[PDB]
Amino acid sequence: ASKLELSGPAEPRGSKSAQITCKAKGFPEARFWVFWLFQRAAALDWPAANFSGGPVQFESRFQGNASLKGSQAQANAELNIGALGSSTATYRCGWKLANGGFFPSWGGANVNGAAGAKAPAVYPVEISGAGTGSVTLGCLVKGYNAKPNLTWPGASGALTFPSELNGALWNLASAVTGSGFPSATCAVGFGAATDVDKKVAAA
Amino acid sequence: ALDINSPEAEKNAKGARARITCNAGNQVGSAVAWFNQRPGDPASLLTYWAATEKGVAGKQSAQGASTKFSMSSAGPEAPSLSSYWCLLFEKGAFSFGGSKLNPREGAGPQASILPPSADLNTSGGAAVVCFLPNWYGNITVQWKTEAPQSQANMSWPGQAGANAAYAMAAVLAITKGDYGPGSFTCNASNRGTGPFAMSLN
Amino acid sequence: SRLSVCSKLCYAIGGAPYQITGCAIGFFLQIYLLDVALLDPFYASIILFVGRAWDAVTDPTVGFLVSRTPWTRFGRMMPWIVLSTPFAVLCYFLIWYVPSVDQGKVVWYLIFYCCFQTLQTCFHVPYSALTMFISTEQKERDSATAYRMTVEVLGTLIGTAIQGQIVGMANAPCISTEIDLQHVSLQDLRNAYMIASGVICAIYVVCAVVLFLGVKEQKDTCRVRTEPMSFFQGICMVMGHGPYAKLVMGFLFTSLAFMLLEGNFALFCIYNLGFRNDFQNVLLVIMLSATLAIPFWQWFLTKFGKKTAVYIGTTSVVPFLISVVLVPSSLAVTYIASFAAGVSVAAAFLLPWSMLPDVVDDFKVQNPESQGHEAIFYSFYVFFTKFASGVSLGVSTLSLDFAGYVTRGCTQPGEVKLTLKILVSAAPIVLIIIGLLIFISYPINEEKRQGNRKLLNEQR
Ligand SMILES: CCCCCCCCCCCCO[C@@H]1O[C@H](CO)[C@@H](O[C@H]2O[C@H](CO)[C@@H](O)[C@H](O)[C@H]2O)[C@H](O)[C@H]1O
Ligand SMILES: CCCCCCCCCCCCO[C@@H]1O[C@H](CO)[C@@H](O[C@H]2O[C@H](CO)[C@@H](O)[C@H](O)[C@H]2O)[C@H](O)[C@H]1O
Ligand SMILES: CCCCCCCCCCCCO[C@@H]1O[C@H](CO)[C@@H](O[C@H]2O[C@H](CO)[C@@H](O)[C@H](O)[C@H]2O)[C@H](O)[C@H]1O
Ligand SMILES: CCCCCCCCCCCCO[C@@H]1O[C@H](CO)[C@@H](O[C@H]2O[C@H](CO)[C@@H](O)[C@H](O)[C@H]2O)[C@H](O)[C@H]1O
Ligand SMILES: CCCCCCCCCCCCO[C@@H]1O[C@H](CO)[C@@H](O[C@H]2O[C@H](CO)[C@@H](O)[C@H](O)[C@H]2O)[C@H](O)[C@H]1O
Ligand SMILES: CCCCCCCCCCCCO[C@@H]1O[C@H](CO)[C@@H](O[C@H]2O[C@H](CO)[C@@H](O)[C@H](O)[C@H]2O)[C@H](O)[C@H]1O
Ligand SMILES: CCCCCCCCCCCCO[C@@H]1O[C@H](CO)[C@@H](O[C@H]2O[C@H](CO)[C@@H](O)[C@H](O)[C@H]2O)[C@H](O)[C@H]1O
Ligand SMILES: CCCCCCCCCCCCO[C@@H]1O[C@H](CO)[C@@H](O[C@H]2O[C@H](CO)[C@@H](O)[C@H](O)[C@H]2O)[C@H](O)[C@H]1O
Ligand SMILES: CCCCCCCCCCCCO[C@@H]1O[C@H](CO)[C@@H](O[C@H]2O[C@H](CO)[C@@H](O)[C@H](O)[C@H]2O)[C@H](O)[C@H]1O
Ligand SMILES: CCCCCCCCCCCCO[C@@H]1O[C@H](CO)[C@@H](O[C@H]2O[C@H](CO)[C@@H](O)[C@H](O)[C@H]2O)[C@H](O)[C@H]1O
Ligand SMILES: CCCCCCCCCCCCO[C@@H]1O[C@H](CO)[C@@H](O[C@H]2O[C@H](CO)[C@@H](O)[C@H](O)[C@H]2O)[C@H](O)[C@H]1O
Ligand SMILES: CCCCCCCCCCCCO[C@@H]1O[C@H](CO)[C@@H](O[C@H]2O[C@H](CO)[C@@H](O)[C@H](O)[C@H]2O)[C@H](O)[C@H]1O
Ligand SMILES: CCCCCCCCCCCCO[C@@H]1O[C@H](CO)[C@@H](O[C@H]2O[C@H](CO)[C@@H](O)[C@H](O)[C@H]2O)[C@H](O)[C@H]1O
Repeated sequence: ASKLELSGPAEPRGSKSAQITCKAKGFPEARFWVFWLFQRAAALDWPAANFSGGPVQFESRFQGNASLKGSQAQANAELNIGALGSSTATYRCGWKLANGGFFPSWGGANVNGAAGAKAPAVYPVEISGAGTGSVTLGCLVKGYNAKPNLTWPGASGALTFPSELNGALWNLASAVTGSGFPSATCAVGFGAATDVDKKVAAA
Repeated sequence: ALDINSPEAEKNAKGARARITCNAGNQVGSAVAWFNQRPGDPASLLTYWAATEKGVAGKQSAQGASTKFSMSSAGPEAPSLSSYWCLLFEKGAFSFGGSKLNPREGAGPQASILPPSADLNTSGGAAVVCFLPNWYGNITVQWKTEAPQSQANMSWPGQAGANAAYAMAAVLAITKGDYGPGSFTCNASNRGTGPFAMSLN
Repeated sequence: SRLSVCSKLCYAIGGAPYQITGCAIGFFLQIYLLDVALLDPFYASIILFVGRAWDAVTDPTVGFLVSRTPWTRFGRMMPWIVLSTPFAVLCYFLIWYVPSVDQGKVVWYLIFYCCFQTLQTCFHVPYSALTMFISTEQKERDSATAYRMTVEVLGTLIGTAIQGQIVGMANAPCISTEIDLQHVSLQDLRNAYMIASGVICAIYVVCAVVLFLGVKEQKDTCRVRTEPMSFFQGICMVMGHGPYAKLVMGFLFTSLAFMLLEGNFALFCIYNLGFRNDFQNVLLVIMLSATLAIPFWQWFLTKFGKKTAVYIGTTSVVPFLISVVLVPSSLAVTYIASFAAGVSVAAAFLLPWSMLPDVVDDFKVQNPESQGHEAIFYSFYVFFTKFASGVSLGVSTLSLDFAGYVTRGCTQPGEVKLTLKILVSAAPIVLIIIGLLIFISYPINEEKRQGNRKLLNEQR
């Protein structure tokens, strides 16, 4: 079957250049227009398209910001992104049916144009001296530059909010609605070491 | 470039039928592609030329002549509650609109305020966290340090698989020097005909 | 007790729907499926190939069924026509109908195209034997055949004019693609196709009613009914003859080249010459020139012999087929080449029928025992032309799919225009050259021996 394998996530720094590969298989790459997209948090855009045996057609917004290339000796399409800062998005690599104009087969690769790499800080936010039946405990993870995996010791009542940008670092919160409170601890992920688990005390 | 769009960015449907509408800024001549995208996955082609499926379950149909198009899912299951896009292949510059389906749940919000911990207070900071774990609809959060504030960062998850309810976390970051304004209150306004206030001193 | 002129005129009028529907589904089906029905050219290739290969399949089967048809109270051929026409017009209207089907419009077009080809075979095959059934004198049959051919030419012209003007009256929007990156609607175009199909179906019916009312059957019971099982033996005997096989192969290859042009010429006019507003006027000019050039080629074959006429008539289009792809799409050059292509079409589809009696006389001289040889020749030519023209159109539309033909488009990429230039300027020239080389090996050598064979026709 026709498939398109894209590169992994990348972390350009402000004004670098990021090159994304789109190694295709299952079809002649020189016969079809290989496209590129641009997905933000929730918006689908269109940088450009490239015919592997000829021309490249861009959007007027991405002219000079994106540069497309194609290697027919390896059937690989490359997208080169110039100056960044608001280009932290997800880039897809659809191909266009040679008759219609729609995209049957797609890829997907993340680009995160930020700077810095720090260790997360864990704060056990707790109740403020009140209780009625079920009580809400919390765990605040502040100041990191990756994707962590917050967990709890065998309790499934947790809600882990999506992380947000605060300056140049990321912030995340987790909430647990627990009935009884003998002992509860917050254990975080953050695969780049810095493993820290902190108990949640009263007051 | 055309200005195709999907008006409802959110829709409520449980098991009966959904009719996602797309509107085109130009007469596209029945050239509309419909994509389905699940989170963490690329957009999958459902419909092309505004009525023709591509290896998709028979519940996904689509209608529309010009500048008014619809995709009907009359059998909406758990996989069908995803994000649906409409493309157009009439003009050179291709355009999308964005939409999403959601299940229908009751109502009833809940709020809880949490003061900064001693560890954060030691390291030159104070983040007050307001949690809104279970509610349905759209909610608004206001911070009162005896006055309204506009320095808070807010985050929302999606819809829970079991409870079918949304959540919201509001973080108010205040330094130790600015940490004497009195009492801190979190106010939530929902479809409940009254705000919920949680305060600490 | 001969044929009236009104009866011959009604019989001739009855043969107009076959030519009208043939010219419609020869010139415009490839436009309609690719652009108006919004089909992938792979599926349109399948539809065209199977549609023109099922007609050739159904010709001998319907012929064998007609040969076994008993005598009814209305005749042996009139019940076939009366029971075939109301379903044939329904299937023809549903050929040019774009349904609201979520998956498999190719199945709809395949089913209704094959059904219409079967019903049109069930109409035309009894209609071919109707000229034997109407009268016993050979002069009346020849007069009916001449009337039928004249109304066949006029029916081709009338059907091309009607379908072209109606479907070119309502234009439609196009698809802008990457290539083109620096009121009317598509439903109006589909309704124009439905209106043209309704007009042609009204003509079909009217002509069916005229054929039913004006033509009797005479209850012919004379001579012998030959042998239907000897069809393969007669095919082998005809193919064993030198001049007959040479005429079969030449006419075949030449008609195959012109059917390839007829198929992939509207796309060439639209997307290479940039005449999507007036592509029907080029077809009308070609058919009008072909209608007007028939007396010219009749005078030419009556004056300058038959060998030079068939040598120059098929090859006159070759410099113009070079010229249409070797000019920057000038309007007057295309119209002059359209006039020349009409003259060449008239020559190509007129001259071998003039060559045929010189081969019939030679087959009479060589084989004294002959029964249905001309009918066998006509059936073989019809079957192979329809089947190989279906192969050619399927390969052409599949090549358009492989070249990246955009559905509609206002333009085509550099591969599709090259394939269309090859399909109107390389493959027709190669097939015409093959037919000319086959016609070179002609041992009859025009009348120079054939009249001597006619002398032996006086001997036997
Ligand atoms: C006997 C007559 C000749 C018959 C030859 C044998 C063919 C039998 C039918 C096979 C048809 C399927 O063959 C092929 O399958 C793929 C499946 O994705 C279809 O799909 C292809 O086009 C569609 C759009 O039209 C794209 O969305 C898709 O990405 C592409 O793969 C093609 O439309 C078809 O060309
Ligand atoms: C588009 C086609 C329809 C156009 C409108 C119809 C016009 C043609 C109708 C047929 C005319 C012939 O109809 C009738 O035929 C007989 C012979 O059979 C004629 O009888 C005589 O008339 C003419 C010459 O004068 C000759 O055709 C014929 O040789 C002769 O016998 C009658 O005078 C005529 O009335
Ligand atoms: C769009 C225009 C359509 C063409 C015109 C409308 C059709 C009208 C019928 C054809 C024209 C008149 O009909 C013409 O009459 C003459 C005689 O007068 C006929 O001539 C013949 O008629 C009959 C035929 O067996 C015989 O008497 C005889 O062999 C001869 O006279 C022509 O065969 C015919 O062409
Ligand atoms: C798209 C095609 C449109 C088709 C439209 C229908 C046209 C059909 C053409 C024939 C029309 C009828 O033609 C009719 O033929 C008969 C033939 O006997 C003629 O009838 C005439 O012929 C006889 C001949 O002996 C004469 O004695 C007598 O004067 C008269 O009865 C009619 O005068 C003529 O009107
Ligand atoms: C000579 C002119 C007069 C002709 C008179 C008849 C003309 C009728 C106009 C065409 C109407 C038919 O319209 C067409 O019918 C078929 C069968 O009902 C429908 O086809 C339907 O059935 C099939 C098989 O169950 C499924 O794919 C699906 O349920 C649906 O597509 C088409 O969606 C519709 O587009
Ligand atoms: C004379 C023999 C002709 C042989 C030529 C080659 C075979 C025919 C070529 C086209 C076959 C396409 O294959 C066909 O395509 C479409 C979807 O792609 C589907 O076609 C089906 O779709 C829906 C399914 O409810 C229905 O309207 C209907 O049953 C049928 O049209 C079938 O899943 C598949 O059987
Ligand atoms: C959509 C349908 C449009 C309707 C078109 C109606 C137009 C009808 C055209 C009338 C044809 C005129 O037919 C005229 O008459 C005589 C019959 O006597 C025909 O026949 C004549 O030529 C043939 C040639 O082999 C010989 O048999 C003989 O010389 C003579 O009978 C001629 O073909 C023509 O000269
Ligand atoms: C523009 C309005 C619509 C068109 C109207 C046209 C009406 C006139 C054309 C009707 C058909 C004419 O038919 C004409 O008949 C004469 C005989 O009389 C033929 O004359 C000759 O041709 C045939 C071969 O074809 C030979 O058998 C023989 O040498 C001779 O009969 C003409 O080649 C033929 O063209
Ligand atoms: C002898 C050949 C003619 C006999 C067959 C009769 C066909 C005559 C045309 C049939 C269709 C009639 O309806 C047709 O509609 C369109 C508009 O809607 C118009 O057709 C128009 O198209 C072209 C397009 O460039 C114009 O240049 C032109 O002014 C006009 O012919 C006419 O109104 C009519 O030609
Ligand atoms: C030989 C006998 C037969 C001769 C040919 C038949 C007579 C001429 C054909 C008449 C019908 C074709 O002419 C057609 O009619 C309709 C009705 O007004 C008109 O067409 C109309 O419908 C189409 C489809 O929505 C749209 O483009 C628009 O609404 C309008 O143009 C045009 O005029 C012409 O497209
Ligand atoms: C002499 C004129 C001959 C006209 C054709 C005569 C055949 C009569 C039988 C079929 C009638 C027409 O067939 C019918 O036409 C209408 C347009 O008018 C088509 O269109 C219909 O469906 C489409 C779907 O989007 C709608 O946009 C449109 O508003 C609606 O009218 C139908 O799909 C078709 O079923
Ligand atoms: C029974 C008789 C059958 C007769 C049917 C006639 C069919 C004729 C088929 C014509 C197909 C032409 O095929 C066309 O030729 C050119 C040049 O060779 C080629 O296309 C070329 O252009 C592209 C540029 O984008 C290059 O990658 C490369 O040089 C080549 O692929 C392809 O092969 C095809 O696009
Ligand atoms: C036998 C009679 C010959 C008459 C003409 C027959 C048609 C064949 C020639 C059609 C003209 C176009 O033919 C074509 O033109 C272009 C430039 O315009 C040439 O140049 C092309 O070569 C390369 C091949 O990879 C293409 O990628 C590119 O599109 C183009 O630069 C081709 O070499 C020629 O094949």
